[PDB]
Amino acid sequence: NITQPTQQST
Amino acid sequence: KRQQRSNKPSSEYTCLGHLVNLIPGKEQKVEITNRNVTTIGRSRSCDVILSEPDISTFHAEFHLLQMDVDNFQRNLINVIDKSRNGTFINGNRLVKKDYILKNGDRIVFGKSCSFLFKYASSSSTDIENDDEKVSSESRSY
Repeated sequence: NITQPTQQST
Repeated sequence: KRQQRSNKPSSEYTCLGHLVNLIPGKEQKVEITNRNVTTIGRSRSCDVILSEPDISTFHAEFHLLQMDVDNFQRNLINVIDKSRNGTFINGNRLVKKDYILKNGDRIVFGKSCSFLFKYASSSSTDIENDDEKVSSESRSY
């Protein structure tokens, strides 16, 4: 199970 | 010949608490086990996997502990924020690295994701045949 790491928000 | 031995995966420990996602278009219920540690984010390995396209993998960690005293069982929950995206608990921003969460506590992860925590114990009952008498301070109306 490979999920996208953390990201930025608005 | 086979290609699988021993047991690597681990889930469905022991029921204790749950997480309710408050959505204006639906709702989501999560199961919390006595894993001592609970992961919340996008990572499938985590405990609770939200539905946000930008949900932090390590967003936050929840400590699930169960202890028996006197006769009943007292469970306590601790909130830990790695500090990166933005986690709000009880409608307020978290600053300390050791917040204590209890039954009936609203939690917000990220900014929109809002859910309430409550202990499951075993099996709740209806209020059809369950009267509440005043003696141990239950109500005030």
